[PDB]
Amino acid sequence: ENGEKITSLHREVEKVKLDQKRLDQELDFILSQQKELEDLLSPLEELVKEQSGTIYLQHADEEREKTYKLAENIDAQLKRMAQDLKDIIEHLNTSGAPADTSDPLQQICKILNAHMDSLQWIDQNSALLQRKVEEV
Amino acid sequence: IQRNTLNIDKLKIETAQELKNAEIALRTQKTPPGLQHEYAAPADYFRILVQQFEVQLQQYRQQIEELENHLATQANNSHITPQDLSMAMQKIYQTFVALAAQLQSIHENVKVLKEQYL
Amino acid sequence: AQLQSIHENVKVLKEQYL
Amino acid sequence: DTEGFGELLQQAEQLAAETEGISELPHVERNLQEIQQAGERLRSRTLTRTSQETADVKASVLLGSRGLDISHISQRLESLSAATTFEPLEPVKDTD
Amino acid sequence: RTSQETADVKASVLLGSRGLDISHISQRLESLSAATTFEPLEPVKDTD
Amino acid sequence: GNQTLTVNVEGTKTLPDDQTEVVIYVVERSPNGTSRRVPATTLYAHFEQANIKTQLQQLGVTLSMTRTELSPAQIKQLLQNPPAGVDPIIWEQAKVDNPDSEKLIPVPMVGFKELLRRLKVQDQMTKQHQTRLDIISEDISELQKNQTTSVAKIAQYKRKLMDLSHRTLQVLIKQEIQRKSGYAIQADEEQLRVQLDTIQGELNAPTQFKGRLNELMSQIRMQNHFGAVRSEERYYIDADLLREIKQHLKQQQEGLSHLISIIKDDLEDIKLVEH
Repeated sequence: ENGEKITSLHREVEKVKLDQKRLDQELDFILSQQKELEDLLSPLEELVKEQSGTIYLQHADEEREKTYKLAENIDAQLKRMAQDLKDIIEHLNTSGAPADTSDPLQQICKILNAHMDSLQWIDQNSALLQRKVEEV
Repeated sequence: IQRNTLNIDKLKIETAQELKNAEIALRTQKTPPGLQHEYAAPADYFRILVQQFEVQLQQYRQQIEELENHLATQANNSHITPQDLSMAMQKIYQTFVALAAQLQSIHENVKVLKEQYL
Repeated sequence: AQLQSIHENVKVLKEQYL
Repeated sequence: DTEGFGELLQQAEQLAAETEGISELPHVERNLQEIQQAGERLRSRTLTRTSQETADVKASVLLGSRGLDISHISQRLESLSAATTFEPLEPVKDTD
Repeated sequence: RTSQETADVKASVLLGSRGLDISHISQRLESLSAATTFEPLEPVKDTD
Repeated sequence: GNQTLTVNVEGTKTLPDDQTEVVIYVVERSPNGTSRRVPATTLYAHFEQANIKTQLQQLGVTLSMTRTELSPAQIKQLLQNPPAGVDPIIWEQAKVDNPDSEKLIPVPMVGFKELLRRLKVQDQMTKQHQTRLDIISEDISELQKNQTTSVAKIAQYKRKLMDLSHRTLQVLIKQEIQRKSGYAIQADEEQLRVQLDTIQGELNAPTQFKGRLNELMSQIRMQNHFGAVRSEERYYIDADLLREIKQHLKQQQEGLSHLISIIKDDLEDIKLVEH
């Protein structure tokens, strides 16, 4: 029994030792794409710094820089407010938990949350599958 | 490792869209100015970026309004009773039975389409 | 419908005791 | 035996993390009265699509095809909700 | 012992687990109680 | 010493009372340059020759055998007769008591010296299971470490995409100001500004996002300073009440697993109708 259990467990292990070895290759492929994106951007960044020597001549140039700089300000506020929200949620989840997690009650209440969002996914994806049954 | 999988193929889509954004900047600069008015794509990018801000602001509103649910009840939820535990299990199980009954009411329809089409 | 109202109770005793 | 809920929780977190269409932000670990409310706030959306007159039957056809009996689990949850467990009212903290 | 409010439903759980639909059998037994079936007999037993 | 033959050791394994089990095979290379294995019964029919077995014993060999498959013919012929001194009733019953009929065969036990021979092999097999669990612990110590290295890569590479996204945005902003320089404000561009003005209003409104987020980061501290100044109501829930609560939550969870199968099963099946 232990012989067949161990002969299973080492197959299970080597499958996950292939899964991670896909993920390291896909990660350093993304690193290659981000390096290409940067060597595509960097020549544009310098040529656009030279072309920043252009003199604006109308109020329609003035208000136009303000329009597109408002998007630059909003991007730098939303991509902050994501971290400002994330730190609230991770400080909440790491302070709503009592100091002994070997407790059955903390384990049950965290099971009941994961069941509740399994169900909120089942509702939303039933409400997608049924629409494809209303399309075909 | 699976929590890494879904983050990696998400970041692959995130990175592939930013390469596709920077190709608009690469194309606008190579387009001669006598034809740069014909290339709508920078205004399509800014319209899509604003629509992405408008979606993020609704998602950030929902999580503030659900945090404002959570703290309003956690300020009053003074202990945990066995009857709150009983009533949590009972409510979740009736929500599970009701959603299994909904999924039956779709999963049979999927088969009626499949046995019509293949 | 009566037998359903008994056959299920038999399973409640069975998974309590074995 | 001494094999507690953490083994089942480790599978609960998997069933969530293999349904999570990964957000830009994390999720909130609700207390038990938002859990009770989320159940009923969802059941009140399910029961406008499915009549309760057929619910437990349709669920037993679907899940009985995978070897689950629902009536047994209901009657367990009825006996568990009838069970007169521990007497409340914790004493005074630390020092005064 | 059993309320009629749950009867056909409980019977459909128990006997549906063994492959019986009660609704088609009832709708057959409704047509077998609505149907104006024959009166006197066409000629069987012809050696009479 | 034949130059068409190669000897191979596939494994070595410690046995009780200072012995070793050694698994070997021979490879033959043909005069055209192809190679094959040499069959186990053919190789054993070399070793069992008295002129060869004497030399194996001079290398210290105590026992020689194949590890070959028994056809249902060989199994049925072996089972057909009770072994020396076994009773027929015990030999027929031990074919019914056999819990796996294609992996396992009934084999007698005779005197305490056979029981001790099994127990010494069980002791040495227990160690050879342990020496594999020891390595599976090192294998899982590759995994949980490299998993954490992937999390560290993701937590860098998402932050490097943020740098590049802000750089694409600052390039496109300047290219659009440069492309429309000297032109009046356009209808596409006044609409874009009216949306951006509205969004900037929502971000600065004192009762919206930033105001709420700053009172949330007040409330959580006010609450937690007094939460750590209650008592812990340490409910003694019974051990078998907790057993049945675990079994309820298990049947509910394996049920949810089947629903989360079916929604993925059906959502891939419907894509095979849309194409």
